[PDB]
Amino acid sequence: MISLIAALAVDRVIGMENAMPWNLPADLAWFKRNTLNKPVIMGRHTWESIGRPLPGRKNIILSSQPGTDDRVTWVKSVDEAIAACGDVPEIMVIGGGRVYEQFLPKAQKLYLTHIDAEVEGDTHFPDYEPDDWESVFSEFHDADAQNSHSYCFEILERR
Ligand SMILES: NC(=O)c1ccc[n+]([C@@H]2O[C@H](COP(=O)([O-])OP(=O)(O)OC[C@H]3O[C@@H](n4cnc5c(N)ncnc54)[C@H](OP(=O)(O)O)[C@@H]3O)[C@@H](O)[C@H]2O)c1
Ligand SMILES: Nc1nc(=O)c2nc(CNc3ccc(C(=O)N[C@@H](CCC(=O)O)C(=O)O)cc3)cnc2[nH]1
Ligand SMILES: [Mn+2]
Ligand SMILES: [Mn+2]
Ligand SMILES: [Mn+2]
Repeated sequence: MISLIAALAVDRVIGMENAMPWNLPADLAWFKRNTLNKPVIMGRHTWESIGRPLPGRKNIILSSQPGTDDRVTWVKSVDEAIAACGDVPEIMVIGGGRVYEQFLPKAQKLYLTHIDAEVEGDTHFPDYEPDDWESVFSEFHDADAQNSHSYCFEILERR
């Protein structure tokens, strides 16, 4: 099973200048809980944005050019990325925009955080047909001293 996980601001913005400008510790905690002990697939730009391997996860990087760091696994195509994960129950695709576009048609589950924040971005989550997805979990949270925006955790499963 392939799943995508992402945090979306207003208008499906996911990034600006290869960064995420907001800071929501509760969402990063949700990301860690849902990805720990699973393989994570990311594109090269997202690898450079994170800046280090994510501990406790098999890190697989998509790039057309040779890898430059043997602490992670480098692959050259979508099919190779999936194969490098082996026989696991759930593969997590962690972005960015171009990678999400390629894996969306193959995904059975979306873990989405909807952040009530307006930011001027250059990267968006793919348009996804709402009729194809059933919401099986949603949990709203108001802003607090640690999290400066309200946010909604949602899990969607392909119908
Ligand atoms: N809010 C969120 O949830 C979230 C999550 C992830 C990322 N982001 C943000 O998203 C932005 C990065 O997204 P992005 O769309 O620019 O880039 P990306 O999807 O991270 O990376 C694209 C790169 O991945 C490689 N790639 C992708 N598909 C490939 C394929 N089929 N075969 C081989 N290589 C492939 C290419 O690398 P080469 O050029 O080396 O071939 C391509 O240039 C940043 O702003 C980041 O902060 C946000
Ligand atoms: N829900 C969600 N939120 C995000 O912010 C997110 N970000 C990315 C891409 N960017 C990043 C940037 C940093 C870390 C990171 O350092 N995560 C730590 C959290 C611990 C911490 O730094 O507070 C990790 O161990 O996973 C992960 C992804 C991909 N999927 C996401 N999914
Ligand atoms: Mn091929
Ligand atoms: Mn197999
Ligand atoms: Mn806000």
